[PDB]
Amino acid sequence: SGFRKMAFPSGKVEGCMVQVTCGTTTLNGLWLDDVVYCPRHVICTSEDMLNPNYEDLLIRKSNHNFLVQAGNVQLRVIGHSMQNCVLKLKVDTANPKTPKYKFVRIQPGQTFSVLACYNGSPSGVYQCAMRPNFTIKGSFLNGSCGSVGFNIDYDCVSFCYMHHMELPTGVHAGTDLEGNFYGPFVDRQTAQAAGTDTTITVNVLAWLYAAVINGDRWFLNRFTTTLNDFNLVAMKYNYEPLTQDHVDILGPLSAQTGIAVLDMCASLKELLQNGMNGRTILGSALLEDEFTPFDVVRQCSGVT
Amino acid sequence: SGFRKMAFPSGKVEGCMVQVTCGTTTLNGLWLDDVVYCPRHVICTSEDMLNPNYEDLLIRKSNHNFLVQAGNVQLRVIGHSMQNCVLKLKVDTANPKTPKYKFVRIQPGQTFSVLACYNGSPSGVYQCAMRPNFTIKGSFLNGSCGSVGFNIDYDCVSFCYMHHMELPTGVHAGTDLEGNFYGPFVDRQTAQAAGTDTTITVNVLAWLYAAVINGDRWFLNRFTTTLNDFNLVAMKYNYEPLTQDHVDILGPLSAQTGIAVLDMCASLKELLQNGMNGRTILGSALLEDEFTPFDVVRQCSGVT
Ligand SMILES: *CC(=O)Nc1cccc(C(=O)N2CCSCC2)c1
Ligand SMILES: *CC(=O)Nc1cccc(C(=O)N2CCSCC2)c1
Repeated sequence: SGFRKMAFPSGKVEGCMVQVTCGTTTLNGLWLDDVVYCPRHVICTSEDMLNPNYEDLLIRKSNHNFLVQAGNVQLRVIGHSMQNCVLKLKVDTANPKTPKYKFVRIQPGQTFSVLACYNGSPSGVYQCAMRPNFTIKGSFLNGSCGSVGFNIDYDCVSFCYMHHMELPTGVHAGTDLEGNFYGPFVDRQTAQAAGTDTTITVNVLAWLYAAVINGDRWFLNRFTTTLNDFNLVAMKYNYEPLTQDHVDILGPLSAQTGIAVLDMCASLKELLQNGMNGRTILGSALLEDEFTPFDVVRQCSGVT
Repeated sequence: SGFRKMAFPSGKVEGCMVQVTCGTTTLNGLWLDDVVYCPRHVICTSEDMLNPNYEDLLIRKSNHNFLVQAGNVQLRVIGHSMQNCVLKLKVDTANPKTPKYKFVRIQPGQTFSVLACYNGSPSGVYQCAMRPNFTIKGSFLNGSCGSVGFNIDYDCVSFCYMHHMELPTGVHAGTDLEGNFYGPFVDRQTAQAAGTDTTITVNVLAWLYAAVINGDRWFLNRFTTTLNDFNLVAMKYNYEPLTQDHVDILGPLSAQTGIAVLDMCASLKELLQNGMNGRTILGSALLEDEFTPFDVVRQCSGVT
């Protein structure tokens, strides 16, 4: 029993983190096989970042200008290229700790673990969600970019995020490992405002199911609703619209608890309309939305 | 910027987890040097757990009755002993992945990372605190006991917790790695009620400092208080008494923010008396108490 905001064990990713230095800029890189992936803004001075021309800046850079250090050992860079907003540094040594891995581009509402790193050294691990506005709410100080987000399926690490920037509102933007930003953000020190940070409804419902499984039941009510009725209330409260696809995804939790998805929607509707009245659910005073239905099943069933 | 409930990177501990089987009971063990540590209730049937005599049960057990499996390779058990509520299984092979480590007995209010494991396989990592009632609020299913809690100082893992039991209220009890339970709990399936789960005041204040550092400032007020005045309010709200030792520990955060500890106490007092009025602090609707002052400095300064 109990339900925690749980990250994947980070060891497989720890074994991939390196330091990348270009001139006076140092950040983190991801070493998989004989390639090191890092944000392309490693080539920028803070001055460059106001309006960088990355292709032009890269012309001034040779293989020997990219210093890659794995622990306290230097890797030899034998090639470099820019793919979207990442650099790929070819090194002469395959990472001996390379796990089975994939690159995945996640959808908003999907959760992942971040291994926060500084100078290629792991500092901490925490669980994030891709927000509906394609930001994440992370914990990233100076030196953290190139820190990665990932999911693990048994022995395969799916990398989904590399950290690039902090918006002036202190929320975070980054890329997949093909170097494509999530959302409309660019690797430039300019005006970039996030859109509405809406609540991930399907995740809230998953977490209400988790609450019921773990004995938090006070919010279960006598009501049901319809997708369209629920969605009117969702709209009012800046919750994402619930689709039949979301209902289908919650089916296993519905089955386990015997609470129809639309009944849990009606419970959520009343919580939105009535508030918590100073009560808590799984130790939270707000409705948690950074657990996916898959997360709730995993943690409630004990997958490794 | 940003502030997250962050665990230590778990790789060093992942390399220590093994499966221990005695008859039909399987749980987790910690392999350091040539010793495997595990809960002594590995020798019990669920029936035994009603009123176990561990010394008597252990007489029926030989080295060859303890099956220890590290990945898919079996370790040879050449010795076993009971120390308090843990078994120490001597194996013929030193764990080649043994990190620098210590065993520490933590005090209530101290935080640590848990690597939740099943059959010696890591499932997840999360951050906990030793509650003032010597419970932890974990996420532990059947098969999770022998999962460990730890802090990391650079390259040294300090192990502070091994999971043993779930109280009927779904909170968790366990031992240090010398096998001594935190608090009054025993490894028996009997009536064990937890005491008052009081709020760790010094940790709340640390987290208010973290909030100010990260731009959440709405709760800063025009007031100050005294330790004795604050403590009257703390008592009313089931908060731990604040001592001058706690004030001294918050000095660096006081210095960084320029907010006197007693001024932040006065802010906390008003939050206790007035509530949040539907506002949030660092994405929480309640006052978070599972960050230590050391945690806030670490995460706000980016230690690896
Ligand atoms: C991605 C990231 O962290 N960018 C960055 C921005 C400014 C400065 C640096 C940098 O090189 N350092 C090393 C010295 S201490 C500050 C971080 C990186
Ligand atoms: C420490 C712990 O998890 N204890 C425990 C209690 C009951 C049963 C087991 C056990 O052996 N298994 C393996 C089969 S599936 C249930 C967990 C362990």
